[PDB]
This record gives sequence, structure tokens and C-alpha cells, in this order.
Amino acid sequence: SFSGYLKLTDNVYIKNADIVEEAKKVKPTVVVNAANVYLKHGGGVAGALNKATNNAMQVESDDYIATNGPLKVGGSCVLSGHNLAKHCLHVVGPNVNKGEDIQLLKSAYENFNQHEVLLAPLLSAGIFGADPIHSLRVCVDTVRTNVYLAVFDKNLYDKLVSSFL
Repeated sequence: SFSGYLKLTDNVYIKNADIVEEAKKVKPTVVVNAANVYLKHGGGVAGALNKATNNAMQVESDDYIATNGPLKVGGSCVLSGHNLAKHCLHVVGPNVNKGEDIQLLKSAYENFNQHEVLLAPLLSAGIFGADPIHSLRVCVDTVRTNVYLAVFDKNLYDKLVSSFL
């Protein structure tokens, strides 16, 4: 199972790790992708997860969008986890760099409650432009299932732990 995590709460754990490397090692039931509404996995966590699947995630995602249309900001869909996990839960947090309502971050984290355990990044952090400290706070106050957070950046990981209330 998951190793080397710092326990933040009853159900939230955190580790300074590359979520792709973590997924390949653990092969969890669910890996969360920091998706956009189009499932265009170009950069950030999505680009990295998709590259690890040799673009199979993007091919599957394009078929999903062709059939269903875009996701909602705050929404999700369950697709294959390919070589990384059993399933990938593609969750769309608000992209502050596109003026999306930060209040939608709680709705985005609510998707995690449909899965007993998940490996995940901090939603709306990184290239999505939100404050990762705020994202961690919303995560802790919203997710009730077991969430193992992988934070790529060591400096941010240290800041998140040292400022955690």
C-alpha cells in the first residue's frame, strides 16, 4: 500500500512525491487527474499522467468527450487508470488563470468522496493558479474518504506541512 506519507488528519495523508512515480509504484485503485473540462491533458499533472500512459489516456479521453461532451468545472468522470492505476478519476478544479469560481474547488473535492481511497494531487494547484495552502484546507474540510496527496514540489510540500493547522 502507500508508504512514507505524513498523516494530516484521520483521512488525509501527504507526501513529497511525483504522482506518476507514486502511481506506478503503488498501482492504486484510483489515481486522480487534475483535468480540464475538455480532458486535454497537455501540461501539469494531466500532461505528466498522460505521457506516462504513452498517450492512451488522451485517446480514451477524446473518445469520452466525443460521446459525452465536456465535463463541468467541479465535475469528474471515471476512466481507465491504464498502467498507473485501476481507474483514473478525472476531476476538474477551477482554473483561477481562466477566472473560474474558486468556490467550485469544494465541489471538485466532493468527487473524491465516491471512492474509498485515492492517490491525488492538490486540486487547482500548480498551473491551475489557486493557492495550494487553500486547496489543502478545502481538501481536509471536504474529503471524508482516504486521500493520499502527492505534492511534487519539495519547497511547497514543506510549506504545506509547516503551515497546516
